[PDB]
Amino acid sequence: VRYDNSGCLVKREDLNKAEYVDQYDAERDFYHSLREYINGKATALANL
Amino acid sequence: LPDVVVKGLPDISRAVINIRDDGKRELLVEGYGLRDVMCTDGVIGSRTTTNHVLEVFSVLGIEAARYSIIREINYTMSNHGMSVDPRHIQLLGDVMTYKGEVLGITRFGLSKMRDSVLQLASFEKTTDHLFDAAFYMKKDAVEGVS
Amino acid sequence: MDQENERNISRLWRAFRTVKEMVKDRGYFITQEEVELPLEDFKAKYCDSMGRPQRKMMSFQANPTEESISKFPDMGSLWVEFCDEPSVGVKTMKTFVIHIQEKNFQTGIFVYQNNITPSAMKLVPSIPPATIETFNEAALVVNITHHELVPKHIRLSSDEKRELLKRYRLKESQLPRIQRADPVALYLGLKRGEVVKIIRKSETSGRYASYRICM
Amino acid sequence: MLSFCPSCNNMLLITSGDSGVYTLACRSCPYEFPIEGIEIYDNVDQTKTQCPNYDTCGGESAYFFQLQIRSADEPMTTFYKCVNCGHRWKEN
Amino acid sequence: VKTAETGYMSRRLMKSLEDLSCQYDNTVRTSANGIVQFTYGGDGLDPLE
Ligand SMILES: [Zn+2]
Repeated sequence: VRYDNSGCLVKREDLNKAEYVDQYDAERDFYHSLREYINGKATALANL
Repeated sequence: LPDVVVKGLPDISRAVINIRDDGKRELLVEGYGLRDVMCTDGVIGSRTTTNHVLEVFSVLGIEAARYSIIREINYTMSNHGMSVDPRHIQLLGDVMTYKGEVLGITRFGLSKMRDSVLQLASFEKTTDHLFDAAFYMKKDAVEGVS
Repeated sequence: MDQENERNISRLWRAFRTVKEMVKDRGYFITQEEVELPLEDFKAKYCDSMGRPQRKMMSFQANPTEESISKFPDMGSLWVEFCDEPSVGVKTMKTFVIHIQEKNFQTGIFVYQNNITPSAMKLVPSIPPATIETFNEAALVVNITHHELVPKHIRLSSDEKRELLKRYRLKESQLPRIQRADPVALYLGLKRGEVVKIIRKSETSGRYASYRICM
Repeated sequence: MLSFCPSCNNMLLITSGDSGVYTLACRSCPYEFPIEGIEIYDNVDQTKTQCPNYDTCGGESAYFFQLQIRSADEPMTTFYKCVNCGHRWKEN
Repeated sequence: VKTAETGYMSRRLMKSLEDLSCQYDNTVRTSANGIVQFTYGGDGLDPLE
């Protein structure tokens, strides 16, 4: 999920901003790149 | 009389104007000056680089110095051969810097954090650490591996 | 000499830029127009018609705003004055202290000229509620935090502190520390036992953060 | 100055004479001096502006070149050159 | 000559970093239980595997 600062959730904005960090981004970026990799192969089927 | 400085600083041993990157140009300077030549008008000092990290600690300090020392270690060791990997380098520079001052690995600098007298008298020392710990009546603990 | 003098008025003007943007990130209230001016407006304001600049008239005053007085419950406006001659002594530092006396606030800050001597060091850290700060004109030209390697250093209140210790369940101190009188430390004016969150970027997983306290 | 006195042939050193006079003599032997002492050891681009250089000249034509100097916010410094004399000139 | 010099470098480098480990809190800590770093390499992945 998301944790903003100390003991508080953020809402629908700072997700892109990400000034709050809290790390764990190594786990997020892995799922991201893995998803877009399948997308790149999927959009390749489109042009084909 | 034909000695004393008319202009410039009392630092630089010599300088060079070299071709930077593909077609560009820039200069490299040999000296301890740093900030003063960065403060020197006519050049943008935003993006620069300097060796001998210890002195970089005297200007930028701490973090920026730790980022510089892991930058040089990786560089020179990525040329001659093989790979040391990015992981093992970052931990080496972190354990040195984390105290807030760059020091270590030398008998004069090896005593910073560790309060254990036996392991310090193990690596390098003989007489002093045994009598010094008796004088000040140290206690500490037996914790570490060695 | 017209040449070397215009070098110094550009220096001080850029030095005025440094001390300006510095007071902004502390939470104090200014605007983007305050820190940003060309050479034109600078020559009119603080420089006479004779062509020689001034010193004491550069002094100004600024306060905090909104969250700055919310996050940190104890704080307020300050009073900044400049120096006169490179030689430092009792002199105008007396009335400077006096200026702090009746006008209260928190920390009077003053920029040096050239040399510092133990005379002016007679009393640096005075008064019971607060203290002051010392800065050199030489050392201040461009900001260090904005330079190259130095990343964003985020100061936090006592709230976030105790919560951070409730995360990993840790005793106080014992964290990676940060020395004081350090050019970065004194820049933001950190006191004893103040945790500053540091966001650094190097390439492995890319962006990640770590916490460093201040001794 | 590395001089020498005849006869003995050792050296000559400056000695302060009484009441305003400066002299020199060889050490531990009679002699007198000085005479006067001396030693010695060892273009396409063009613009229109008024030329400050004046003999009879008062030249109209001039040269210029453009580059950014000092701070980024710091204005442009221009260099001027004259056709006739070929004098370099610098002002911001 | 290089053979004799090989032993000095690595050794003295060891005695500093000799005692270090990784707890179940994922934070790498020392023998004094001080935390030098919150996460290893900013990732936590081992280069061995
Ligand atoms: Zn003679």
